Amino acid sequence: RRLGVRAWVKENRGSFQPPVCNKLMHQEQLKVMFIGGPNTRKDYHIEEGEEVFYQLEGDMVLRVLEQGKHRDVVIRQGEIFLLPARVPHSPQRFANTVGLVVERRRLETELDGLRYYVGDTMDVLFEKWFYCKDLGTQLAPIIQEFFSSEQYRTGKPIPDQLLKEPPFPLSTRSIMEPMSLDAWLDSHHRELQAGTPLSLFGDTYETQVIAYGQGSSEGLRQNVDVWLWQLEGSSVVTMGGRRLSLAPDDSLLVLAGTSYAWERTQGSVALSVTQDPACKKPL
Ligand SMILES: [Zn+2]
Repeated sequence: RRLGVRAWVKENRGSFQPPVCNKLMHQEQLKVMFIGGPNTRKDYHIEEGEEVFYQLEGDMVLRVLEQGKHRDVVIRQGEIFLLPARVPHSPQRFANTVGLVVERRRLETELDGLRYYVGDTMDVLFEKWFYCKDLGTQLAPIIQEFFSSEQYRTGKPIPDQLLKEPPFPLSTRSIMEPMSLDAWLDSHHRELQAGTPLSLFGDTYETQVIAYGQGSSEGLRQNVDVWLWQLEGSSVVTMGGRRLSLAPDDSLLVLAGTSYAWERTQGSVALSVTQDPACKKPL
């Protein structure tokens, strides 16, 4: 069950380049995916859940539509960033890079969208909305459809092929600045090692990425998955009658409906990643 993150990336190296630049490490309630390049594109993904971006190897550019403006969000190696719900985003990836993206299984009620815009404007050229189960797989025919369309050929939209309005309001939020994960962890070393687990992004998001130093934790049975990633030092997770030693860079997925006990050593640093749909933000 324990997976060394860079060891898993090495074993699956060939997956992080064209034609399919991604491989899911975990694919149940929590989608833990690793993506490579090159992949330069104009499609904008829209979803009701949030997306955690971390650059393991090399840099990437996340193009976003923020408060009526086009913005390029540069995410450098070692940087972490959280995208809120319903923000249109277009990830740009380069050769020999590896990024981690964390997203969640959609609720039966949630719709995903894919949009292409007219030139550099906010006018929609082409769009398709769908119920997402396996994103990359469902996106491929929509993209092929776009490249075969009158819309792509002419650069002009077909009004009858556009929705009157999106199925939900698009985000009105200001987009955060990506931050160095290591710099953030070192700056909060005193609070972390005093036994205070800390949320990287706070309570205004559904997602909870929490940093832990030395201490004890009890994981209760939840209807959501939890991904643990040991960054520095070691810890021990007691789960399903087994004691699993997490060495530096080891990760463990705690499946929904499983309880655990976590014992972290002095000077150790680890993360937990949770995207509980019950924590979805209103408005
Ligand atoms: Zn996305």
